[PDB]
Amino acid sequence: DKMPDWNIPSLYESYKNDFRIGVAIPAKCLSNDTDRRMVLKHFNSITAENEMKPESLLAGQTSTGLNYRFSTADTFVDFANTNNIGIRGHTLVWHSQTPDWFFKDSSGQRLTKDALLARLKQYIYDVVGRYKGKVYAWDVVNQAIDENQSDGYRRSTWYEICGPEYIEKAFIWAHEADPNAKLFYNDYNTEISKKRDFIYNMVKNLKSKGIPIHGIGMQCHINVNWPSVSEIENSIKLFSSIPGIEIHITQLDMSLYNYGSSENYSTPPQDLLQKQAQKYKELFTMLKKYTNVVKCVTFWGLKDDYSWLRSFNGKNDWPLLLFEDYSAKPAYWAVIEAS
Ligand SMILES: O[C@@H]1[C@@H](O)[C@H](O[C@@H]2CO[C@@H](O[C@@H]3CO[C@@H](O[C@@H]4CO[C@@H](O[C@@H]5CO[C@@H](O[C@@H]6CO[C@@H](O[C@@H]7CO[C@@H](O)[C@H](O)[C@H]7O)[C@H](O)[C@H]6O)[C@H](O)[C@H]5O)[C@H](O)[C@H]4O)[C@H](O)[C@H]3O)[C@H](O)[C@H]2O)OC[C@H]1O
Ligand SMILES: O=S(=O)(O)CCN1CCN(CCS(=O)(=O)O)CC1
Repeated sequence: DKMPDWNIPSLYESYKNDFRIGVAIPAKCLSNDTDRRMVLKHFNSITAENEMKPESLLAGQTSTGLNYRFSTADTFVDFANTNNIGIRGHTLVWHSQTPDWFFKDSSGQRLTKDALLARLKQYIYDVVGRYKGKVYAWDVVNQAIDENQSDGYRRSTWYEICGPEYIEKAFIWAHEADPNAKLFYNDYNTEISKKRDFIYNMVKNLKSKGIPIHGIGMQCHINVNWPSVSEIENSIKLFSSIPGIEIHITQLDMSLYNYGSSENYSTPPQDLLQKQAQKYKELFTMLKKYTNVVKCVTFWGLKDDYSWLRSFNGKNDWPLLLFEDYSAKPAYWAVIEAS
């Protein structure tokens, strides 16, 4: 049965002078009394796990433009605002979780570059405009870099139609729609050096020519074995060298498995839970040295059975700070210790 402990130290309170501590949650958590109380106990930022992505906000199109469905997303923003916490908007532009009809006209034909850029402006103006003043940070563009490409750009439909200018224009238009939102470029695998370098140069070049980008989001979807905390620190050191860029750790989780491993556990091995705890302690000890630039650290889920990694890899995993029964893990105590 459920074993939440309402009296153990609050995560965000323990880091209140360092950075916000956030959590990604799906809509079901907003209507579950235990989930809601746990979110508000420990976190001073939330991200909608899926409900603010393009496929969630888009309802359809006609020959005059886009139709939207905002009711569920409104609940997330209202929940954050009424409870005096931040909400990170995730995410305006992404090759995933956007319907393919978004790249087509009302007769099924692929949009031209000019027509797609006009649609991008409409989408950003409508979505960012609706939530103007209420969303402190947006992931404006998610995962636009692919280090396997010689020029570093992911060959998504966005890129195939627009070339790389869709990225800078997304930031320009989001900043017009809400000039006080902090605008982030968000990505994973920042500890692959070639990818780090593409991300660094892209953001630095945008910034140096006056594009309104304010931050880099390091997703930090990691595991107990890789990458090292030192390599995460190397990413922070390089990205923080760009003037006017802050850093959010946006989607932190730590699988118990090596990547591509066929290990599959029914219950979490204690040795791996301890390795996880040690690494989370090391990670937060390092992040605390960089509070001049790291302003928010969000975990990609509330508790282990809610983790996207279970569906992603088709097996049980224990990547977060709370067990399935809401009780604290070794990792939780390690994060408190590091504070
Ligand atoms: O049915 C749907 C349902 O699908 C949907 O589900 C939601 C989907 O969105 C979820 O939210 C998103 C999750 O995170 C971001 O997107 C993903 C980020 O992760 C990408 O995958 C990453 C791939 O790289 C892995 O790292 C590897 C580690 O190993 C490295 O190699 C080392 C090298 O050194 C050696 O020594 C080591 O042995 C060796 O292992 C590799 O180089 C490196 O690649 C990462 O671990 C892994 O994370 C993934 O492709 C992205 O998609 C998004 O931003 C975020 O939105 C959401 O949570 C789900 O709920 O929900 C609705 C249903 O209707
Ligand atoms: O000790 S370690 O070697 O691990 C990292 C030391 N390093 C020195 C510079 N600061 C920022 C100074 S400031 O932004 O507050 O002025 C971040 C961390």
